[PDB]
Amino acid sequence: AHHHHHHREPRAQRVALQLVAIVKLTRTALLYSDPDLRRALLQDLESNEGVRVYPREKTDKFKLQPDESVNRLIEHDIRSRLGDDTVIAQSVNDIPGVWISFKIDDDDYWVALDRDQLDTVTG
Amino acid sequence: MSFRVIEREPRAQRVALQLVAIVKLTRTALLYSDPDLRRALLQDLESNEGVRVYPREKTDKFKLQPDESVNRLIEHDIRSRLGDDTVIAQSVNDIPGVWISFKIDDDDYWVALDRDQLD
Repeated sequence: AHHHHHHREPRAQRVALQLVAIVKLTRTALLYSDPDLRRALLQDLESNEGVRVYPREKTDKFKLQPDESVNRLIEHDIRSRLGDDTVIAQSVNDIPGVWISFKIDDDDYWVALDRDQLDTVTG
Repeated sequence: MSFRVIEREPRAQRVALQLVAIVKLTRTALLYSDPDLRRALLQDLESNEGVRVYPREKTDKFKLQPDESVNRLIEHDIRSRLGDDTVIAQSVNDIPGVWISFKIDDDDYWVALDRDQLD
């Protein structure tokens, strides 16, 4: 069941940069937010970025992205910026989207993006 | 094949993506910031992002980026996305950096980012 010896990148940098920008936007704005503006922040991030934030638990089920060439690229550039431990998934606890894990100190979270597929760059 | 939308909006060059996103992160975190935690926010921006924030004043001096071909439309990507009055400078009050103005309501601000931070 193993294989044997036998005898695109620039776009994916833009896709990863845009997705990493959205995670850092979510994390930083949330972390330092006025509790009385937090509801407005979540609406702003959902309405403008299609972002929702979840706590991330050990018991979470997730499905990996389809294992295609572009995805492996995007995930590589995602990870070199946010960390190797970053989980990226097409689905968490049966809810589809582009999922990306992030941390605040020892707290785990998810951003879930309403996006179609991982290989997507908005104008 | 029906009801499939036609994409028409030019995408930004990589450097414009980075700079637009950094201003947006700075402006949005500040807009929603608890005054209790605001100093910690500024220090976090500096340490983790290389971002310094300043009030923008009428008494500021600033020099525009050099007038090359790449520069002028990267700037245009940036303005198209942040607002047409956005100032992009290589220098404010004789301090080098990538400087980008932004507003919250009737207040003007600068983001200053060290140039190497993009590389």
